[PDB]
Amino acid sequence: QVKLLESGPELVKPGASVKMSCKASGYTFTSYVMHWVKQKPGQGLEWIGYINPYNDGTKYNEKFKGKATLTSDKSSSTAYMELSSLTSEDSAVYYCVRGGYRPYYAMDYWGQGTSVTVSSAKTTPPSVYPLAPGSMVTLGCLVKGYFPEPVTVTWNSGSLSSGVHTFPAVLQSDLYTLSSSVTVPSSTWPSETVTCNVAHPASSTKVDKKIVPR
Amino acid sequence: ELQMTQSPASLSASVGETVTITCRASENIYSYLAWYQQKQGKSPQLLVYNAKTLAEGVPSRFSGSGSGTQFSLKINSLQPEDFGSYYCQHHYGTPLTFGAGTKLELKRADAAPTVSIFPPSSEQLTSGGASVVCFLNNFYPKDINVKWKIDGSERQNGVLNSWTDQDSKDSTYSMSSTLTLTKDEYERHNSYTCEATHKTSTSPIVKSFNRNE
DNA sequence: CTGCCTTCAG
Repeated sequence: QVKLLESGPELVKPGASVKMSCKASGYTFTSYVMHWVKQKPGQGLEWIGYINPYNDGTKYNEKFKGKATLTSDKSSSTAYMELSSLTSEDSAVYYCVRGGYRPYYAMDYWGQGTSVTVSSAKTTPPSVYPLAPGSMVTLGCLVKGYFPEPVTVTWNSGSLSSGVHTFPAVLQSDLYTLSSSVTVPSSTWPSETVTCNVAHPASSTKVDKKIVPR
Repeated sequence: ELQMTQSPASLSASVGETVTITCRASENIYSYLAWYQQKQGKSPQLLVYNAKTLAEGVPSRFSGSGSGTQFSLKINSLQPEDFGSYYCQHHYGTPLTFGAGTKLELKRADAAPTVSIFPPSSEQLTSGGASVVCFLNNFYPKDINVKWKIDGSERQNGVLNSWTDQDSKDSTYSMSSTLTLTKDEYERHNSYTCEATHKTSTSPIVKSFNRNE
């Protein structure tokens, strides 16, 4: 059973380098080339290059020459990719992909991916703001100004799960923002309480914000 | 260099439908075309290599055909787990290049969005900020446009949008649109409007509030 | 310079 275990997620500073790993098992590591592929959030797939672990020979996408360095270690059946001079443009998920018994064959087995985030931001807890209206009632909370991802949002400590939309975070000058909406019967609020619970594990922070009428 | 032109960028279908994704090549690439599936939040998986050969495990409802410049991936009668993205990729030397992808999404009945607007909170305003939030929830199909107006003037600066993926249960899409201003900027205007344009009505859904109200 | 070959095999 072919398995490629990738090293964990990387938060790295602009200008720095990062080296990630791909440990292979379930086949003869040296018999197949190993590819690397870039995928930015919500975008397509970009081939970086491959290494032949049998002879250490590399083939690159010209765009990544000088940016990506592919190496392998037969002893540990591990392929590595080092990325240098990091910019925000390098933030992406990176995969190792087992290639062919001949290098020009199709790549088959993909690793779980390694997420790289390039930022100079410091760990920052969210500010959480209630969104109260100015028959179903929609409420929300705005989770602004945090780093790094993720935050987890629940409502009424998880008691409220239907009618919830928690949206992908986006960057606002290198901090993240997200919102979550919950839609409930008018009979249930403000009569009864609705509270959004935001956890930001990275800063060991919990925020509980009651939505009150204006 | 080899360029893979996939179409359609998105295709809407139903379970038990037969769909065909096309992939064209800048030059002839013989039989050397591969197909990958990628489901939201997951690594890709190989479906087909050498134009027509299924990879190990791949169900026989997937089939690939073609040669030269023109290729296709047929999924004979879609199953619930088949919705996701599909990429072609040539394996005819280097550099390797992928098609831009076809996103296969699940057909449902049209739904107008449920639109909701929220003024800045007192908490935010105390800190010198003012974000106006518009939720456009459970619409279908995906294509939508939000426009902000401030005192009837259109506003594009300070706006950040986020969209969810097609929901797995109900097959709708949702969107948040957030206009962020400073308290000072916010307090120069009265009327804030979130206006949504969608297939389900020629007239856009308009939600507004007045600050001085 | 950096070739040739397209799936159980140098």
